[PDB]
Amino acid sequence: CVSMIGGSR
Amino acid sequence: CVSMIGGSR
Amino acid sequence: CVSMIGGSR
Amino acid sequence: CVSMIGGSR
Amino acid sequence: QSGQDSGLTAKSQAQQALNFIRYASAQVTPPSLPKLSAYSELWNQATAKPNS
Amino acid sequence: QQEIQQRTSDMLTAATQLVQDWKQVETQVYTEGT
Amino acid sequence: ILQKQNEQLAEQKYQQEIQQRTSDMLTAATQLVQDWKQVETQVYTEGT
Amino acid sequence: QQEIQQRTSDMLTAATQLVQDWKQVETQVYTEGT
Amino acid sequence: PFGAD
Amino acid sequence: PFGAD
Amino acid sequence: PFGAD
Amino acid sequence: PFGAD
Amino acid sequence: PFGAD
Amino acid sequence: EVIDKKAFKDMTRNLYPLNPEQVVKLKQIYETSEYAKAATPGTPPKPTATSQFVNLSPGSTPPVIRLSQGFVSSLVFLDSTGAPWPIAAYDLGDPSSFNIQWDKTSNTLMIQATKLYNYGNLAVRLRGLNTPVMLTLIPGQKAVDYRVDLRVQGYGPNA
Amino acid sequence: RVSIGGTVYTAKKYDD
Amino acid sequence: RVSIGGTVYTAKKYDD
Amino acid sequence: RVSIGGTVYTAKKYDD
Amino acid sequence: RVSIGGTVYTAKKYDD
Amino acid sequence: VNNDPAFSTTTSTGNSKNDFSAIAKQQFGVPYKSSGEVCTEYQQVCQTWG
Amino acid sequence: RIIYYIQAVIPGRAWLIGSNGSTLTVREGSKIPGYGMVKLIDSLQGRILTSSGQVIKFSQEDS
Amino acid sequence: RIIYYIQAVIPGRAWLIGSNGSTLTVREGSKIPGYGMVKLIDSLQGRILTSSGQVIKFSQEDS
Amino acid sequence: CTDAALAALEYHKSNA
Amino acid sequence: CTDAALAALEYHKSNA
Amino acid sequence: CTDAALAALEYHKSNA
Repeated sequence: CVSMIGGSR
Repeated sequence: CVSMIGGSR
Repeated sequence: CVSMIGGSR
Repeated sequence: CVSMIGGSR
Repeated sequence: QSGQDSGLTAKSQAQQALNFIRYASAQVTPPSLPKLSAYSELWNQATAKPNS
Repeated sequence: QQEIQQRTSDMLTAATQLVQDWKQVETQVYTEGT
Repeated sequence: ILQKQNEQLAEQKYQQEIQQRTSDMLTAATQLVQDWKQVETQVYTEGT
Repeated sequence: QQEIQQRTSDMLTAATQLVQDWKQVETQVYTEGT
Repeated sequence: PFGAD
Repeated sequence: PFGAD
Repeated sequence: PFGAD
Repeated sequence: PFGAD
Repeated sequence: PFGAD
Repeated sequence: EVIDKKAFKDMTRNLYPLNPEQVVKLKQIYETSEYAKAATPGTPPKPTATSQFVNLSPGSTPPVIRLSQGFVSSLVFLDSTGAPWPIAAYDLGDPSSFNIQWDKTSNTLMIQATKLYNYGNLAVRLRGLNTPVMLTLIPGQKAVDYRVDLRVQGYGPNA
Repeated sequence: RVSIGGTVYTAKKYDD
Repeated sequence: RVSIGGTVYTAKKYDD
Repeated sequence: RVSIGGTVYTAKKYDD
Repeated sequence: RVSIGGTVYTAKKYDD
Repeated sequence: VNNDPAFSTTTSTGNSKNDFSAIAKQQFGVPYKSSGEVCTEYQQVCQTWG
Repeated sequence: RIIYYIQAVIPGRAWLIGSNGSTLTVREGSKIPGYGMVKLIDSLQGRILTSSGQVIKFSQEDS
Repeated sequence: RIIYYIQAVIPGRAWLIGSNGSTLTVREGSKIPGYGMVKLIDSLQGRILTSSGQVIKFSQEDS
Repeated sequence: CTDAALAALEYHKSNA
Repeated sequence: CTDAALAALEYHKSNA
Repeated sequence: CTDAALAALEYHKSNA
């Protein structure tokens, strides 16, 4: 599910 | 990770 | 490193 | 280094 | 043969034939090639990379 | 304030040609021997 | 007075930036979705 | 005061001719024997 | 974008 | 750009 | 441009 | 421009 | 759109 | 006569306005810019030449190939004894992502990725197999398969 | 200096 | 005098 | 961060 | 007279 | 002079559909009465800009 | 020990050649036998720094 | 000792020929037997300064 | 040179 | 001549 | 004559 390219730390 | 040509003393 | 054509006394 | 045509007495 | 001087002339029968075939071909009147100035602006206009 | 948007203009008039040279991927060539 | 009016112009300003970013997003999003609907047919090669 | 810039213009029109005159490199010829 | 790349 | 080039 | 040319 | 030419 | 996907 | 002097100094400032110092520093600015240009961000994937065993039993998973943008991955097909297994034919899914060429007799297919990491799949009907060999191509991984020696489960015309 | 995450984290001042 | 990185450092005055 | 259905749920603040 | 360093160096006055 | 697109010597491929006119991307504006409507005629008092 | 020299280097991977003829390729973090673990790859200086404090350079006879 | 003379020199590398006929190419930092460690490349003067104070020039019969 | 780079990389690791 | 070059290269290798 | 030539020569040789 997790689209981690749109990551925010 | 480091782009050293993006480097500055 | 030195471009001595860019030299000057 | 000396260009004699560039001479002036 | 030494025909008229200072012009397109035939020195021989073969040269008379050659002169005539040039003549009927209208090779003495070549088509008009474009101008310097006009074609030139159109050139630098056409071959210029657009949007820059 | 205007120096900023002129800055950004010249940024994009560089960045668009960088991006277009990066989509360029040239196909391999083949040479078969005699 | 002058301060009041340029404050009001600034207040009115802060409504169209969203719509211009929205238009830029039309240019971006349609191009992505057009990229995405593209399917390219599989190619077959028969050996010698 | 006009003399200096008219001078620069004429000497530069000359100098462009000279630099073009040196930039030329006339390729050598090869002549075979009989 | 994470830092353990 | 580094000084140990 | 040096004087030991 | 010499004189011993 | 559910959370059990 | 000094008009000659300042006129000449001014023109040497105009026709050759790039000083010898300026020509070289513009040079250096050039290579720094186009080096940071050409410099691939992150580490590049490691170039490896590997070897996989291709199992075609039901339930087995298709073998994988790591590829990269503009680099050649050479897939050579061998049977159980490791002898060459020529290709009957091949079928690339989405060749808009992938360009494979193949000299029409050999047992090698050589593949370039055309868009960076979008992955696809490939069918390769070999000579003696009723069963085609199906291979999953993923580009942009942390390794690039310069070659892989895939050992098909069967026996080829070379024993 | 910029990383591959896109967030630009930079060193401040260091000489050698 | 300029190095390859683009940064310019120069000597002050030196005669030979 | 965004799911596949369309709804957007996002973690607040964390670091590693 | 001019040198090949690019800077003009001349004598003052000399005859013979 | 900076507001006119024809004077933008830069070959800008930006938003060409939002310019106010062919001669200005952004309008200067018009006089506006104190209440806040178009001050077409001087007879009604014109105070602000819009 | 076995001394290696740089064979080539770009941002990220660096290919190095040892005295035994072995050729390897490395990234930001990798295990080099004896050399430990590489801390930095200075491609424009042709320099590799690893945890053991020593520095990998291009060979004197090929740089 | 063995005497070399410059057979070519440009900004950076300098190609040097010896009295034994050996050919070498050097940079700013290069170990040169006898002379030691190269200090600078002077391509327009045809000059090479090395750490031992010795100055390497174009051969007198070659300049 | 290298000290700026190592401080940068440790700052990048510290702030993910 | 060479004095300027040496001072310059020292100033370059001293300032990163 | 050549006095001017050698004077300019030594003037160029003395000034780097």
